[PDB]
Amino acid sequence: GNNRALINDKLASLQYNPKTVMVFNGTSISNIDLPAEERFDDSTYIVMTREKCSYEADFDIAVPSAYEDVTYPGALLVASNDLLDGKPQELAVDKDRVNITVDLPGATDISFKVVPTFANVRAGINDILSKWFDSHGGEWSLPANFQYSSSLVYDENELMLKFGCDISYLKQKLSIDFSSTRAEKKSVYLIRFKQIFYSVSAERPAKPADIFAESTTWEDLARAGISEEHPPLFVKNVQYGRQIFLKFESKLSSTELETTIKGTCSKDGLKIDANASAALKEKLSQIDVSIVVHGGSEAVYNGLSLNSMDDVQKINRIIWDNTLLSRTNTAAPLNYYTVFLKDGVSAGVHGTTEYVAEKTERYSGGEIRLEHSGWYVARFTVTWDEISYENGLKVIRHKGWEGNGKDRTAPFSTTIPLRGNARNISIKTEGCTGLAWEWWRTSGYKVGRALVPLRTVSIGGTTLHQTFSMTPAD
Amino acid sequence: NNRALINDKLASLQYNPKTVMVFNGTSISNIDLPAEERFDDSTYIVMTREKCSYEADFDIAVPSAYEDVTYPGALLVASNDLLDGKPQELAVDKDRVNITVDLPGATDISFKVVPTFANVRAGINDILSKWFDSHGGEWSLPANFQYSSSLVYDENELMLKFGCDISYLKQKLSIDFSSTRAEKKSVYLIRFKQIFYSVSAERPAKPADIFAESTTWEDLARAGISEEHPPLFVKNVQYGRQIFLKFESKLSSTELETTIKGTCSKDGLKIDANASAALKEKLSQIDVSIVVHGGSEAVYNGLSLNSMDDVQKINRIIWDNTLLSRTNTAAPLNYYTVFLKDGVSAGVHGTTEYVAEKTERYSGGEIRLEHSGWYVARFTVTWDEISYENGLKVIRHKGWEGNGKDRTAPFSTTIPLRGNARNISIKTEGCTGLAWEWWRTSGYKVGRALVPLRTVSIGGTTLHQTFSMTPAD
Repeated sequence: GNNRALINDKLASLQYNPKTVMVFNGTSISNIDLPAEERFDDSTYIVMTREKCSYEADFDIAVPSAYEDVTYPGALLVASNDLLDGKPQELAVDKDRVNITVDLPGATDISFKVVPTFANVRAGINDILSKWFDSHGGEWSLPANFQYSSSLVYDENELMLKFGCDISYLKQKLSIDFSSTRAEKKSVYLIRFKQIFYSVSAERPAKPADIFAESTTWEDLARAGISEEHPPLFVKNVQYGRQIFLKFESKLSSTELETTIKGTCSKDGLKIDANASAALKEKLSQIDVSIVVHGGSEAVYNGLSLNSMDDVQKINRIIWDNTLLSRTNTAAPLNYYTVFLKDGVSAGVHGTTEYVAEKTERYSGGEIRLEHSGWYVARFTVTWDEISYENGLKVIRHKGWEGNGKDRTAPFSTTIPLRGNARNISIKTEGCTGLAWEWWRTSGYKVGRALVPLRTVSIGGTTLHQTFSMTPAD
Repeated sequence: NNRALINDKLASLQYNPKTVMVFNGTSISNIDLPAEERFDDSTYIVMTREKCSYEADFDIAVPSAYEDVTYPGALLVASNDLLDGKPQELAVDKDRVNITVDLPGATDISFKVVPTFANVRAGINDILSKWFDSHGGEWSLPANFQYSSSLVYDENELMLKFGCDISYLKQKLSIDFSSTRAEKKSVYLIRFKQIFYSVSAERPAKPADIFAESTTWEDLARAGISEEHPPLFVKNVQYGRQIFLKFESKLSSTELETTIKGTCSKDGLKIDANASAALKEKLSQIDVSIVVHGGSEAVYNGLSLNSMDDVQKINRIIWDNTLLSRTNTAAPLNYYTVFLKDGVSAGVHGTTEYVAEKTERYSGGEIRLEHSGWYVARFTVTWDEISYENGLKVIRHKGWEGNGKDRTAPFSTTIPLRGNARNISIKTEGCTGLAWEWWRTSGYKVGRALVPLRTVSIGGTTLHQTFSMTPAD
């Protein structure tokens, strides 16, 4: 009982700041040279603007695939930045008994006391699990009820921070490599469906040293890594369940990828249907789908397409599968929560990471049709502004139709084609009355109109009754 | 004999036409301009700045006080100072030119006299009293009408969009943009212009014909003539009336433009008597100045837009004297020049840089949660909160304090959010009492906008959970 009393004193005297001992490290971008850029796709004008952003959120710690046997409820760890990177460092010493509590929904919480070891905690969990589904028939079922998350992802750090997942696992299965992806002109959108089936918690002993066997000494802890820079931690809680990831990769722009997916996919699945779209499909055809399913079932799929109605229904089925939880069909560990052993303060961290958001806007070209059928001489004036980005400067050039002011007779009809960089259209029509005190009469003067696909201005009538109609009548 | 020699001096007087007069635009430094934010009260305001430039043809206005030297058939020394409203008179003695008055509907009636401010003015008005006498009409329609409007950043943007005389407007409207920008005021300008008639002059083929036989080449070098400063001929002058309306405000550029564009048109100002209280308080922050340049001049300061009598007064100023009459003198507006030697246009293209200021306003809002059903529910509300700090758009994920907590009916509460909240998601769950399916999701809405009021109502029973959201979407 003398060794524990030394561990308590050395623990209580171990001075460290809970907030700064582990720290998320995100991407930094350090450069303001993000000028707008432009191009044309025939009459279509495509402007791409870039903005530096950072995303801030509580960092959820995934249970790594390769360290499940070290992150079980009641495990001990040495705090280390390498825990945030998916490599938690076991604190391997002998321990005394701890209360482990399984929280299953609709059931009263059953607990059991054992020395926290992977084999002991696992057996205890699987026993309580046996009694629960050995009491719902053989072993039974849980319908899909998912938390939903979606986002474009710039790099591995935005991914980890928004989705709280094990990058290492997801890199294996979904084949995520952002150097290859940006080297091509590809963007990535990611959806996650997440369902927690049950949780398992562990109570930290009032006096912390009580977690150790009586034989363990302070000197064993220091040899394993413990110190003020690496205080000990206690796995307070692990969640178990099922997780589905959908990765959408495209050469389309970020903005067009996000818009296409946001309109065809949601928390309800994929509602993509036939007879109300046609260029949507040539977009969709450019989107490669990958899927990984983890917990319950285990599956990965690659090479699916959203044109096919039967790929869409295969996806929705994967998503809305009921899971038959049993001894032969387990749940996967998803996230775990650590507390500092010294006092029981959380070791959850905040994370920040910077990224470059790219916004693409497409502005379609258009036409102005002028038609004169009136019994008089008429002139048309058409002007507009043309937008250009030349280095980091929005250049605005006033322009004019070559025919402005010229006299026009009898049946006259022309089309003025405009590209998507034209704004601020002004149109004026005048008809010569033939009478000296009112020689030119203005039948229409529309300024500041927008470029629409087809604008038609018709004048007709006679010298003293001049008609004007514009379509659309903006 | 001086004609032989003056004519050959303009042999190949070395100058490029396009280079001898060049528009001097504003240039902006390329120091970074970061987004700026502030809050009024729960309303969130983001201000962004973009460096721009505007290019167009530069219409040269007739400067007040240089009308004596920019009449048709007058002679000028070329020079960057002309673009700035100080054209340099070339005062030598001149022969006779054919000057042609162009009245709308009239035959082009010409006369040949010695180019002089007094000569052409008398010659034009003599032609005017003749066209008026041969008409029972007191009034005729102008040859042309033009309506323009824009925000203005500095004097150069103003000169280029409007082809105005900067100096006349600076004095009459007391414009100064270094003071205006300091006080955080924005400026919207509108112009109405009527050209009643033009008055052109034909340039003789043998250019020297324009000088009396007594003037020599040395009388001209003494007037300032060079290769750097070739001679100009005022070929055509437009006469009429012009009015400027200057709208000045502590409102933002975006909001000033949007308010004026919606209450002004080529027909004048329209304010609906049934105006929203929001719209009326913005109009109450707009001060209106007016400069009228015609046969009569006038300047108005401190007009307002807050009553229909204020709007009437302004529309009456705009449309007063917009028809040519015997009693309603036209005034010179714009003038066009050729190089005396060969006759090509001395007209220049212009470019100027400015900083455009785009302001967006994001009102606050509430989410009301209501629970009426016969079961235990929990709500989950999250959003992102936007900030601009340094040059960084910062997005902080936030959650309602009450998330995940069991709620028993009746429950009601309100979550207030300010306008930097975006991307709202709301999840409502109900406990069925069945171990199979303990928790059932009854509504899950993500990526929603912050509206002034979003109501989420849940009711029903454990196995029939009802859900309504208003606005649905």
